[PDB]
Amino acid sequence: MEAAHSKSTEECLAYFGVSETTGLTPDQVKRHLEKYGHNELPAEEGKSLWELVIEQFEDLLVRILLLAACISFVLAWFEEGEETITAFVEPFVILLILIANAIVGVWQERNAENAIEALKEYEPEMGKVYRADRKSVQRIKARDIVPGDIVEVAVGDKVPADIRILSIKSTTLRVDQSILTGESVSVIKHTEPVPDPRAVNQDKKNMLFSGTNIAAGKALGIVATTGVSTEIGKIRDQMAATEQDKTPLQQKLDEFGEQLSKVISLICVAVWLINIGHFNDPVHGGSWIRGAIYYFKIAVALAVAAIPEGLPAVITTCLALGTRRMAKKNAIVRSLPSVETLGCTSVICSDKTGTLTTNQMSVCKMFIIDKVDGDFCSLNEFSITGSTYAPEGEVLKNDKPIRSGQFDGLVELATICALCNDSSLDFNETKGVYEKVGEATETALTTLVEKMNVFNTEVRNLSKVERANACNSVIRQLMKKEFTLEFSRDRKSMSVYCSPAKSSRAAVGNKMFVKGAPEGVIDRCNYVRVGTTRVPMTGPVKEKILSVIKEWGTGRDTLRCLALATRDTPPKREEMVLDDSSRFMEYETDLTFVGVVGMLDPPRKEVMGSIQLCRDAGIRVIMITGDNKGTAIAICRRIGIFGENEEVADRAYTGREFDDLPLAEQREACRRACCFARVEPSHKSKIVEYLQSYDEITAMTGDGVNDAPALKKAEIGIAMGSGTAVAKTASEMVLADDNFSTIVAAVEEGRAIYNNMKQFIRYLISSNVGEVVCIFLTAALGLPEALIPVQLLWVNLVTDGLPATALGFNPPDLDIMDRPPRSPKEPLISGWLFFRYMAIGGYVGAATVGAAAWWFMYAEDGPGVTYHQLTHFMQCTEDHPHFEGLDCEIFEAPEPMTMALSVLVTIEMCNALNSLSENQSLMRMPPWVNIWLLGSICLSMSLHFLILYVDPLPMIFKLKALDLTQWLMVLKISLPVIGLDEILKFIARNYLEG
Ligand SMILES: Nc1ncnc2c1ncn2[C@@H]1O[C@H](COP(=O)(O)OP(=O)(O)CP(=O)(O)O)[C@@H](O)[C@H]1O
Ligand SMILES: [Ca+2]
Ligand SMILES: [Ca+2]
Ligand SMILES: [Ca+2]
Ligand SMILES: [K+]
Repeated sequence: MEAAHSKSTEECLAYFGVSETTGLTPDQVKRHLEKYGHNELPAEEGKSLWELVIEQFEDLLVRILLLAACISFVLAWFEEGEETITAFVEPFVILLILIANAIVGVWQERNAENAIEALKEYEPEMGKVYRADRKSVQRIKARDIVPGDIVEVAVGDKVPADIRILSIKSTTLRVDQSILTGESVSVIKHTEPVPDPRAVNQDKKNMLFSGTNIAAGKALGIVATTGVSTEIGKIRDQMAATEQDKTPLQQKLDEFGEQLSKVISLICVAVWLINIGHFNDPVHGGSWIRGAIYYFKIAVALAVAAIPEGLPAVITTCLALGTRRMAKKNAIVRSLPSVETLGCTSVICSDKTGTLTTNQMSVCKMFIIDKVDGDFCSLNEFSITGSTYAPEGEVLKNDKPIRSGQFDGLVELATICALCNDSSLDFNETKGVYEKVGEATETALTTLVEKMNVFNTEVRNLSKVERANACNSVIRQLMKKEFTLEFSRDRKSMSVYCSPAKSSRAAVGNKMFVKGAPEGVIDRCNYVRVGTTRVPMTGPVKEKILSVIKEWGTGRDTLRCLALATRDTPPKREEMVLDDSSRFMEYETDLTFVGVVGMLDPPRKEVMGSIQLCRDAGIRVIMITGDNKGTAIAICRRIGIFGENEEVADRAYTGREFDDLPLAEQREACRRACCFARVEPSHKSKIVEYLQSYDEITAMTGDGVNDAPALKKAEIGIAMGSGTAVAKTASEMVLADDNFSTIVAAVEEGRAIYNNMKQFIRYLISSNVGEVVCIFLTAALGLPEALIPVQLLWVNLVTDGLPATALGFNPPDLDIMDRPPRSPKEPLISGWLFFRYMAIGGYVGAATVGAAAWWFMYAEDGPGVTYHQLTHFMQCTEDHPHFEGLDCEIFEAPEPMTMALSVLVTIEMCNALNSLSENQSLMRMPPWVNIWLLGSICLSMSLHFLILYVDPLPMIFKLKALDLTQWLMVLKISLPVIGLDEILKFIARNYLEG
């Protein structure tokens, strides 16, 4: 623990007793661990309490059913309701369905949190340190960092601990501290003390805070605090729920449920008025109150029955489920809406290097000049074996291994690769593999240098740890690096200013060593080095060099290329201003060309496939990269973005060609082109923005800081697990896998969630419309009543709970990934689907009324009132308007009513079987494609049998039905509802639209 941004850099080193360049000793690390513990927060636990989660009773349609239960609990406390205990049952036929859905949602939520926590904890965060046991920097688990050690951070990195800055290697250091300070744009740092002890974080301009991101630059620091003492460590618990709101589709279904309240309300108030007449009837003594209280109970029960009380939970669930499924594919969802949004994406923009490609670079080819004689220019080309970062391989010329030191050009070439380089190698002792520290492109040069061994340095007798940077160090010992002009994407090159080492010859000349995109670099060369010699750049020499670059980048290896140059006579340091990055290009002029290196960088295995799937799902894939256009077009071909011969003259563009276009033309180019190359970070963002101007849902995939703006602009930003912390911070999803296949899976999951939300609604609407159609069909046709308040509450508990919820576990449709993407502003409910809600709701309305009627008429066990119903119910007591007074009251027989109640349950459970797929037949999508549904159905049917046959219960709900023959008819009236939808599905299937 050091308490000061306010002590000097010397004082900090001395406090911890550390040598700035070596780092802590093994024993020091031992002590510091003991005294300071591991660099991690304890928390890591809790989050949502079991009870906290349970409270999604907080919704809308749930509060309605909630209150409804209150009243049925209060109407019951007044000793009445119609039948004593039957009124205390009511409040529980209501809560039960709420409790069921609550349990499911809670369970889904728990499993989700878990799966995610599993995936997040999987891959250990690493840091870079200099420690006394190793000359070059090394990577260690971030939790093993202690106060006192020398840490290295560079553009892209998450700052691993609270660090006091020692040394800024770049000309500036910019940092993203939003997570801590709310400071929206990156901020500049220095290494000078900040006197004020009580200084607020924003003024700690010589400190790097754990959890912030290096936006730009490279720095060396010493760790002040770790773990909980960390600036962001103190503030973990605090903060009043920075957790946001809900998803578009969620607010949509929500809004939709909002207006269903209105309608159901009205239909209910209606039911009350429609029946304000039967208020005096003998059934409730005709009391001038007992009649309206009953029908008010009928309306309320009809309401609780009509309201899709489960809709809120099923969204929550399908969501928690998609997150869980994605977690299983090693995708981390940082933002809930991302799966649904991905669901209707029409365009996937994608970075090339490290995203479409593995970013495992190896220098496999190189050249320098050989002869220059007038229009004749010849190169010395070489090949290099070893594909990994291991310093193991050969330099081949003409199939014979050569001693690089033999060629003065290679000596210089390796010198440049070694000095103009912000990366290094670190040998992982446990994995037994050489790993990069820093950027792949640079590390590839490091391993190259080790392979070239141009000064014939003795390395055979070195450990694998030492062997990793041995020849590079040799070069470093030979030239002092005064300073570095950081790589920048406008100039697309990078520089180092160096002086001869021992200062023994303090004027044999200073040099700058330059490396960069070949086109820019070759343009700024005026000389060409030939061995130890120098001759002027000419057309022929340049054409030669460029064409071999073209050859390599377009050939079967699709080589990523770089030019290497030296500035033989650099400006005086004093004439050089380090303040403005924009003057670096001029400093990097009048160059001598030395050579080119060509890098191998294999495409990911799963990409070509994923793209085909996008193509099938109507999804466009665009490659966007800073790399040369040649290599980018070639790669696109290799992975299927472009055909192997496809003309691409106006389907591929460099940033410059794209800028040369009018705005209108740029927008258009984005609609046809699929390869954008040598484009800056601003270009990436613009392209995405253009796609969005066609009101399209755009995804962006990337890994590097040049991608963060586009990543933030897209609808869904997807970062690679292997990429920069900056790219991850700007994303909604992270592929911890680095597996590009997952993107397509996410799309499909998001497509499936929508479809499940759909069938759920279709089931509730078409069914509940039916129930309401019943109450109005009998009351209008002038029949005995079909149902009673509690009977209503029961078809509710049994047809609107788990059978509905279960549809959320529907399997994806057969063609789900073979249609195009749904426009996001598609009316939630199609014009045709509404007719389908009615055709079904109608059969349900008229099948449940026909059942009670059939009992009164065609039913043997029942009376034989025979067609016309004898017409009315004017009889009542003993023989009234005498039209065959053979039976007294019959109506008020539980039988006709229990009958309808059982066609209702049965026929609802029947057309939930229609809700496995929008338009697919039960033929291609059989009932057993969703087992969860079949279980729920059995649960309800069986629950319905209980109520009917367990002796005390039928009294509470109204007496039973002859197993043998009654059911035969219920089942005979109900089964057709499957036949009816199956005609409807066929209609919209055999004729297709949507
Ligand atoms: N460290 C470095 N020093 C010098 N030149 C570099 C460099 N890193 C990259 N370059 C060159 O600059 C060019 C532009 O880099 P930029 O980062 O925009 O793209 P990229 O091609 O490296 C990444 P991607 O394919 O994801 O877009 C690279 O293609 C390469 O030629
Ligand atoms: Ca309901
Ligand atoms: Ca990249
Ligand atoms: Ca229902
Ligand atoms: K975004």
